[PDB]
Amino acid sequence: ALTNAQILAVIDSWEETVGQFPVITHHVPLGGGLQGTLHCYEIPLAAPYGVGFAKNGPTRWQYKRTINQVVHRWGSHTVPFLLEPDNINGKTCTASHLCHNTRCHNPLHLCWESLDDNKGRNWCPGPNGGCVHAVVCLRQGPLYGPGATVAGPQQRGSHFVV
Amino acid sequence: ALTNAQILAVIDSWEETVGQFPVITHHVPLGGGLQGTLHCYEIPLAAPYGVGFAKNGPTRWQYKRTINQVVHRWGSHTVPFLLEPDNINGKTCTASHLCHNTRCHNPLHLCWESLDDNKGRNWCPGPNGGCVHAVVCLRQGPLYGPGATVAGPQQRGSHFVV
DNA sequence: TTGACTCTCTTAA
DNA sequence: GAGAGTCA
DNA sequence: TTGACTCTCTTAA
DNA sequence: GAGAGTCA
Ligand SMILES: [Mg+2]
Ligand SMILES: [Mg+2]
Ligand SMILES: [Zn+2]
Ligand SMILES: [Zn+2]
Ligand SMILES: [Zn+2]
Ligand SMILES: [Zn+2]
Repeated sequence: ALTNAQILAVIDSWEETVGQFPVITHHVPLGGGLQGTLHCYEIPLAAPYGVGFAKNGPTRWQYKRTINQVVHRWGSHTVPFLLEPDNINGKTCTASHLCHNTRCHNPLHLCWESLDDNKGRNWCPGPNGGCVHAVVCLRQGPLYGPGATVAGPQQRGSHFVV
Repeated sequence: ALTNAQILAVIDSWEETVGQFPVITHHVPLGGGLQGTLHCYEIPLAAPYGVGFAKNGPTRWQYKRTINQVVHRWGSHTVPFLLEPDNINGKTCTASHLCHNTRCHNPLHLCWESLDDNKGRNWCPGPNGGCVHAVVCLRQGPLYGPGATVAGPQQRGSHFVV
């Protein structure tokens, strides 16, 4: 099994490679009518992606390193968290983008949490709009807002009460 | 079926049958430290469920009627909305529980909206905690809260900025 | 050891 | 959150 | 015609 | 949001 030093070396090589990805400046809503700026380190759209990286799905990548003749592979956003617990409250931990930009691999834009917590950030009002996440959001979620509901609650007769 | 008259008849028979489901009172968080009361009309746990109803999954049911000698079948919660557009902005419309209680078939607890809008209600602060849904929530979402994030954003080196 | 592809799986609406 | 088939 | 089961599918994290 | 195989 890989030692602590070996895991730290994997994290360090990953950071060195991701740090050379193109850095894209994005202006984003923070909530409360505030606007802020995020700097995403974006994996390229097509090969080559960077040393150790390969695409396993339309917006899925993996990081691969060979250590003492054994091939090791991780989801490309999971590498910053290899020294952390991998479950909590009986739920698997997932890499969660605070910038909501799947191509971004900036570890300052990632956290490590259940899939439900991860999904819920899509609707958060944001750090200046009422975010209650203990690990605070960096921006208002892209799906926050009044929504586009087509039809609301209704009945034709009188069989129901709310 | 095809005619507006036939659709209204389907909706009316569905309402009559669901109106005889047991009414279960649920006390719920509204947000803002307030509590309210919902009256859910709950489909039985096992057969028989009611005229026209059958279970296709652990918490999935279908309503079926024979019109013009043809069988017509629909998701059990979609029947109130048979006269509404079945898509919005190119996204499929779904039956969405405002009470977050899948066995409930009270149409006063249902709306018709995209799957994204539907999902997002799980994290809403609620009608007394800041809900901005244009079709307002009936309760705070069951997943609202600080979350249980295991690890936040971090880097080992100095290659990244937020 | 490495790159660039291939495939299928999990969750909860 | 969905659609559709097999039996009786 | 109605009931009670069976199976797989969609979406976007 | 994930893991794993093939081939050169
Ligand atoms: Mg996410
Ligand atoms: Mg729902
Ligand atoms: Zn980013
Ligand atoms: Zn938040
Ligand atoms: Zn209900
Ligand atoms: Zn709401």
